[PDB]
Amino acid sequence: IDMDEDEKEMLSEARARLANTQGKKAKRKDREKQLELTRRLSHLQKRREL
Amino acid sequence: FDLEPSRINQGVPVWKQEARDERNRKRFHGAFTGGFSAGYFNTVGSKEGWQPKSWKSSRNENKSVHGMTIDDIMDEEDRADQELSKVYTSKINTIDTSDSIGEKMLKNLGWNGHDFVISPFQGYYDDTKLTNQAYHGIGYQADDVFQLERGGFGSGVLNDDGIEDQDIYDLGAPKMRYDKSINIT
Amino acid sequence: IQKKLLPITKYRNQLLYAVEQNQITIVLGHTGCGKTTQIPQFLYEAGWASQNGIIGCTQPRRLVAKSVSERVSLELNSPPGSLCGYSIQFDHNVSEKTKIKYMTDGILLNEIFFDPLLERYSIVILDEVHERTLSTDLLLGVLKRILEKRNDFRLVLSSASVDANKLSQFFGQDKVCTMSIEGKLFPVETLFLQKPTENYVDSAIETVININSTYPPGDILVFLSGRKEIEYCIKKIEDSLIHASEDCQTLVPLPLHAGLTVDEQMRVFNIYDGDFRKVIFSTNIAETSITIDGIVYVVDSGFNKQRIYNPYTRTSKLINVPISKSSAIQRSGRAGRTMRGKVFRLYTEKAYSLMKEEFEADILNCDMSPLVLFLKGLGLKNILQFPFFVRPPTVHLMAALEDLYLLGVLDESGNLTDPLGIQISNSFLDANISKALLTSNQFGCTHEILSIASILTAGEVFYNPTSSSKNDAFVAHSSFFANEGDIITALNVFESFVGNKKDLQWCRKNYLNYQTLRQALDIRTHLVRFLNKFSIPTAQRLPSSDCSKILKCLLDGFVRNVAHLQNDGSYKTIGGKQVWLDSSSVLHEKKTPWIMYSSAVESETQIFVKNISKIESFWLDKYYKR
Amino acid sequence: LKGGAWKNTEDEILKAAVSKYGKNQWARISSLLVRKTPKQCKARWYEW
Amino acid sequence: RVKNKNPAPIQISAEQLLREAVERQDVAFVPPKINITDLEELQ
RNA sequence: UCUCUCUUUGCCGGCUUAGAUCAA
Repeated sequence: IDMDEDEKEMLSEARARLANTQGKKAKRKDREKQLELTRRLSHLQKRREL
Repeated sequence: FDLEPSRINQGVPVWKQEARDERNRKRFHGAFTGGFSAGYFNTVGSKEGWQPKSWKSSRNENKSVHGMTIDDIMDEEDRADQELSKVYTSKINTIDTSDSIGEKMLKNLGWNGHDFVISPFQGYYDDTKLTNQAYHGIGYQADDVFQLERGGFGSGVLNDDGIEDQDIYDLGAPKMRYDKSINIT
Repeated sequence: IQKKLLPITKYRNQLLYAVEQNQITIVLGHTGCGKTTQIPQFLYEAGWASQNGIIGCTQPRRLVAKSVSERVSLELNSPPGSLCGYSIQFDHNVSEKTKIKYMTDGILLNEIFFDPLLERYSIVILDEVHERTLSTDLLLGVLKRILEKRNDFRLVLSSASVDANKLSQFFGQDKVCTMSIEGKLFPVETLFLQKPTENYVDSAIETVININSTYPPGDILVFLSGRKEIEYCIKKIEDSLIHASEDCQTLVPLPLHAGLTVDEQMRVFNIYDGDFRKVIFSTNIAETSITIDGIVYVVDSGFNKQRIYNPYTRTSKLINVPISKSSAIQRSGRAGRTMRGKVFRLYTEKAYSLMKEEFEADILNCDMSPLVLFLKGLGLKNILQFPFFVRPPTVHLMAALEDLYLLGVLDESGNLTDPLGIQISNSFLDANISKALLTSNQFGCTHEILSIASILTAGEVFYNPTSSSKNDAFVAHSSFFANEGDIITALNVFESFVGNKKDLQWCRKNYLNYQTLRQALDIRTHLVRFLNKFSIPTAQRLPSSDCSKILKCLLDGFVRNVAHLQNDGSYKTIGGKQVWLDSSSVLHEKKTPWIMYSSAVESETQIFVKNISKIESFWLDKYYKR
Repeated sequence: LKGGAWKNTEDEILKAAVSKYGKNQWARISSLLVRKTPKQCKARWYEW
Repeated sequence: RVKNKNPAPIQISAEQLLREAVERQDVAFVPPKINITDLEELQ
């Protein structure tokens, strides 16, 4: 019923493992796109408030 | 100096520790520390530079031109190992360790032992030269076949050891590995 | 009613007669029979404490002393401390109206130091002397002297071991009566292996499984060498539980050792309802002061860990030793309290035939430097004149005396040097730590050295969890990492601890042991009184951040304990000893060129040092030259 | 350390990892089960 | 008593593992749509 | 002929020594 505590943590690790996908370093390109979107939105907002 | 963020080490002992970082960067610097660059930038000089001080001697102006001292020309590594390399004196520690004045102390104690007196603590100090047990039972007799106990530059700390790295010139184990007699019958 | 049920009530008149007609009486009995709690009541009822007389019973354990004092106070229907009180080292709860006083051995030695004849006590009872503590045997030696001088003073000796003949010879047969109480124990049968075992834990686990599968219900108490085997037994017992059969009880494993937190030591007493069979993996804790009922079957490995100190190297090591015959008998008799029980000792009777009968005393297994300070304070020039029950090793005595001489407490003639020597003799602590405190007056920084001493004597002020909160503990500690070593880290932690209103939630958040800090508070208060006994002010603090002169005082206190880094990662002591830094210390890999430690604990391969603090070479050079 | 008795949770994680990775990446699969080695994972998959 | 070794009424299955793995995904990210209030932001 | 719903519904990164290794 209560599989200790270590088995819970390895199950959680495996759960995060199986649905990772998206490669490994593909998390950089989308992050840069989101940062660029935020920077442009801030720039447009400053233009609009001016 | 804030000792850098110390949380990086956590546990994870030696064989899993990432690499040492001089400036939170995975790199080496110094010729004898594993870096492919030594000095400022493969050079002797420094960032600011270095200039000699003005000189003037007239039997009264050279008095202001003092001598040279140890510290003023060394650097942080040099001072660190200068502190590391200072070992001398000792004397008193060696005299009363490992008795001399203690014999006079025994004179104070009125030893008068003639035949010395021993305590079972000394049988336990003999136990310092007996065993620490090897997870065996009280009555376990154990076995005698199962008990066991030049220089130059190095081959490289990562190049490991093998049959390759032993002394080809061997003259050890003169007689300690050899019996003095053998039963013939 | 519980007073009358104990077997000792029927011997009350006889014990009183023996106490009155004999100057010294040896009482032999089993723990929990009433000797600890009912003898004071019995002799108070007789009238020994009448007319200003006091009944002083020595309990060498602080927790045992306090618990027995509270139990006696409550059993007599008197307010605590009014008639019966307790006084343990650096913690006094007594009163002028108190008649039954429970006292520690060290404080009583101090009272002997101030009062050589103990005029306020007519009778003193020595209890739990079977553990043969250093303070206990030194007190026994002085007590032979006071009974020699005082004919009115009476002694009652209570012991759980058969040593009465040796005490009779030491004390003189004409003045001691050897009496033995007749308790009751259900007959316990021993079972022995025909052949010596190779793996005693595997033999124990085999017997534990056979007991579970073939014997009636009953908790099994095991005896194991040390704390390293506990987790191995947990793991094997868990695997056996996974593969347990329906005909076998649900067998719960329970650790029991000295290093556990108190709540873990309380987990064993928990009652497991249903078909649950307890097994107590105890190293040596379940030998004294431990009373789990329902213990039926005990399997004894015959090995116990202990501590031996090396004077030549000033180290201490935890070694495995075969148990003594007395320990085996005690372990066998531990089972059988409530119903009949069986013991399974994992060896042969031929192995039993060779072990030495009783474990050697702690006066023969501890550091005698406090003992030599005590005797020299009483005024004994020649150590051989004192009536030792067992002669201590001469080489240990000369080693301790030479250590004391190089410390400066003794002159070339072996007498106390200056006010320093006598003041050190008056100190409860060791001479090494006391030297810094006594010399701090010359430098006006007594406060921080006092805090350092209180932290050192109280113990470890940090708590290290075994779960993931260890990282949280590191972060909790991350605010107070001092570049100069662990000692100044402890000073900073202590300063902010008193600067945080003694908040217990703060101690939980920072994973800090509040009990140790309180004990350090009591230590510093009593040492403040100790210095004020010499009219030394204790308001001296260093207003500057320069801890250098505090380090001068420490180097005066830890002259021998210096070391410098070697290329191999180890450190070379000034005495040419290879030591290794403990992982706990902050300066584990900082590669500090010169280091200073306090305590050394030695393992089978590496000698580890504790309480690491960095130093500078020129301080040491200037200190050694003068 | 390494090994044990192959609890059901380990076996099901093994099945899922084989589904996601294939039958030729036993090192990557064994990274999930910290108590087992790639040889052990391969032996269990091909034997049970 | 944390010692109820009774086999669980429900056993962890692989398909459960993958289903509760994929539940970790959310909807596609919703960015605040850019507003074009004059010809400049249009061109 | 509208509206909604269901169902039917054919359907729209490569190579090499598996690139090479892996104990808290």
